[PDB]
Amino acid sequence: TEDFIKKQIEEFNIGKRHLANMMGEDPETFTQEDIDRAIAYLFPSGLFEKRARPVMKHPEQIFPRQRAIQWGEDGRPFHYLFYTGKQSYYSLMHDVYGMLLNLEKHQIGSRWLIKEELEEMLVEKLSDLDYMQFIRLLEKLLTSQCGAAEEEFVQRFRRSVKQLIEPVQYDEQGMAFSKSEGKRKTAKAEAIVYKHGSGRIKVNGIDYQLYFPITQDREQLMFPFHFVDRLGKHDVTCTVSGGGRSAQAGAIRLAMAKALCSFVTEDEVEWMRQAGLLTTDPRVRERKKPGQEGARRKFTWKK
Amino acid sequence: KNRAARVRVSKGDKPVTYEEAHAPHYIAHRKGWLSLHTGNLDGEDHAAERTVEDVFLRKFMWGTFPGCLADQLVLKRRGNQLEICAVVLRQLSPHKYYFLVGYSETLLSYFYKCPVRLHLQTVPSKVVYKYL
Amino acid sequence: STDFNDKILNEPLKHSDFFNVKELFSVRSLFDARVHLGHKAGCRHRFMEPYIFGSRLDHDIIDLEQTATHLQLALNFTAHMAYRKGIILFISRNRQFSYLIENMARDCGEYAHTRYFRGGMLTNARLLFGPTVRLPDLIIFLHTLNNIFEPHVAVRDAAKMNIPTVGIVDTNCNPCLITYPVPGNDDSPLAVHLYCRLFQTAITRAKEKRQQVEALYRLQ
Amino acid sequence: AGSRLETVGSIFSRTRDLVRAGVLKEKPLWFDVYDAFPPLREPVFQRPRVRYGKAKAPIQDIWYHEDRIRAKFYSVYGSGQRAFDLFNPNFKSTCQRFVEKYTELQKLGETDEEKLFVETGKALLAEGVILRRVG
RNA sequence: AUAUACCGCCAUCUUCAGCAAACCCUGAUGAAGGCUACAAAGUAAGCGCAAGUACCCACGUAAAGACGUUAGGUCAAGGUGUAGCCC
Ligand SMILES: [Mg+2]
Ligand SMILES: [Mg+2]
Ligand SMILES: [Mg+2]
Ligand SMILES: [Mg+2]
Ligand SMILES: [Mg+2]
Ligand SMILES: [Mg+2]
Ligand SMILES: [Mg+2]
Repeated sequence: TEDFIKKQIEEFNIGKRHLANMMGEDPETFTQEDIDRAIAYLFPSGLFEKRARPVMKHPEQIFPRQRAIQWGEDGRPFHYLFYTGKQSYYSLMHDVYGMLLNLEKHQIGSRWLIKEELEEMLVEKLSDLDYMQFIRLLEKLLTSQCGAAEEEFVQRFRRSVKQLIEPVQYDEQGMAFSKSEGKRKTAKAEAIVYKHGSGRIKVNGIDYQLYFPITQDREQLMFPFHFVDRLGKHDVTCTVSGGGRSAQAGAIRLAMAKALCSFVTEDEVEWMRQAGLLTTDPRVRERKKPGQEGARRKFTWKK
Repeated sequence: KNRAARVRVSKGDKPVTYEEAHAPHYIAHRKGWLSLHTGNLDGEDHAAERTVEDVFLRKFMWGTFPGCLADQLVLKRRGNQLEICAVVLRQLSPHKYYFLVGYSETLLSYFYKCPVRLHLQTVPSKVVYKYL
Repeated sequence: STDFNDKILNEPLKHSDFFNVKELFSVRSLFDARVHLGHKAGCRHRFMEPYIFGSRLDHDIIDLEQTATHLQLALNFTAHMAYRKGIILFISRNRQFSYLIENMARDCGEYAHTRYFRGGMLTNARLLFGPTVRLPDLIIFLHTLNNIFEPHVAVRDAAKMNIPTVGIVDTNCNPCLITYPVPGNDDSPLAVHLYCRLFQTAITRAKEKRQQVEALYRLQ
Repeated sequence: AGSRLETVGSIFSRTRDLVRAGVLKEKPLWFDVYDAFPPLREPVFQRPRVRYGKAKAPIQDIWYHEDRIRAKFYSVYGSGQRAFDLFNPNFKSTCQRFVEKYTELQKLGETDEEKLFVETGKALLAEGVILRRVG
């Protein structure tokens, strides 16, 4: 109730002052971030679920929005649509319909809030079909040449919704290069690509044709440079650890592509991304499960 | 159907504390551990001894504060100090609470050769997290 | 308290037309609004025959004399309830007039339910709304039929809960359980507008007269 | 504890009976108004029936003497080109003008139906009405 | 000895999404049934699903998976009701 929440707010203010005193910080400039940090320090909980951890928040954030009593002492409800049982939702629908009637008489930046958001706004429980009806009505309003007078209302229900080029560094000898990293399965590769070079690729201090005697791996190394038409234009020094030959080749390919992004134009970078040369392959070995032969293989069924 | 440490649903008249309300798979996710010691860390020893001591302590406290424990004990081990944080009920007389606190501290200290403290937190009635 | 109630609540009950609702309409106004047009003779309801003047080329004609008498009674009842400060709830499932009826309710200070009548709004009211909720003291049906040409379940529920019901009953309606039936045309916008205006005017007159009488009594 | 037997008596009768019995301690707000100004019929639930034998609905078709003249006019000349304006309460169609002229001619003391019809047609032509026969 | 008395831990449908107390209504107040979104009697706390969480993402896999079915398995994990032996 309101009196309960008021008492809780008083308790929170007193406790916030106490916590500020405990941590030695200024009570006046003690913010919610400071309170959260202090509580996390004083009551360390490793529980994975953040909600299960200790919390000392404002009562407004803690307690759910309680709908106030909807009638007075005389018993008469306040809203003329009270007996619908969904007074807020139907009031909103009625207002939208009135706006649509007035409009009919006279004449990639945002989305529609979810049913949960609409329920939170209306402090009422809605249904999927009710939400769809309301969204259809709002869409009709949007299409019906809604001006500022209508757009100000409509926007209350709107919710707003490229590779990161590395900086080019310089070695001691003044040569420009770019450093990047990429992981494939268990293989991690750190690749340094120089702006100018004769196409040499030294992996772990070894020439690439020696490190990767497999034509498939050499082709994977080739794929990024060949794509952007820069074969023989760049020198590469790569260090790859972990995984097998193919995982290492893929990781080095990703690292080289990311490093070369610093030296290719933005259109070329986008083309590489579209070709999939900058995506980190998330496919990793799937854990074996108990009671079955492998990740998906099941034991031979015995009818 | 999994049965381990789950209080099965009922008509809504069964009160359950936070510990009971949560199934095993919520340990380290929504509920902590009722006994904290270094026995189970990597490279540490005496896990079996700590477990046996914990079991005996739980039984002994349950039988020594009958009908008083409002929730599971918490056994903390710091160095050789053993701290038993027990939530109890405000039914037994404070004289008997003090007598039993002193008794348990002394007896457990002599039995396990370690300083034992027993911290009682009293509540009017068992705290109900939800009604199952 | 005793004298206050005696002179406020029971004083208007001593007059045939305390709020003067008869002036709000005439048979000519109802005719001009087309209150006298019913459905085809095939859609006719057996209990609406007493109010049907005849059948003009298979189209029923509602006796506007009976409509005038019934409308007098219904408006007087509504005025007295509004004077007594009862809750008046306007029910209508005609989507063509949902907006109008809601606006009339808001303007006259009373309540409206023009939406899908969920089961139990009246019979299960204590559980749905709250144990202390106050149910409507009068229900005014601008369309006693739902959207499948069956009687509004609110009619049956209001009869169950002992809430008097004023109701516009067309020639295909069932006036058996409506306390104050007003035989008339509930499908013409003109007729519906006339009904809304009449009830709004009667309720506003009743409320303002209640305030005036209270002021007269309390100033002396 | 108002009785929820909407099929047994009317709300007024049930409320009155419960108040008499003492189940209802206080009369509901509307009881005094109802008792003062009751409806023309006590609202008692009645189950509807379908007429089966020789019973027929007492609704009588609304006919007037001028309906014969109207039918003859529409059969002889058709609807016409002057569209009805049903919004105007005093609107008069070509058929209605013909009916009025026929009625006054009958008042003049002519009985022959065909003679009245032809005379009315000629009179309307003189007045300036383009009575176009359908055949 | 009794899993055909059980607690305890589980298999199974479940590679499901339903189980639902408390009310209301319909059926002439029978067992029973309760939906149509341009809506026509259902409202529903709670449990589950979902969500949240672990692992490498918001994917995937784990985990979870209610009420019930098979007197399903286990008296041989232990405890335990009943019954039985005590040179
Ligand atoms: Mg399982
Ligand atoms: Mg109608
Ligand atoms: Mg079994
Ligand atoms: Mg699983
Ligand atoms: Mg889940
Ligand atoms: Mg068996
Ligand atoms: Mg067996």
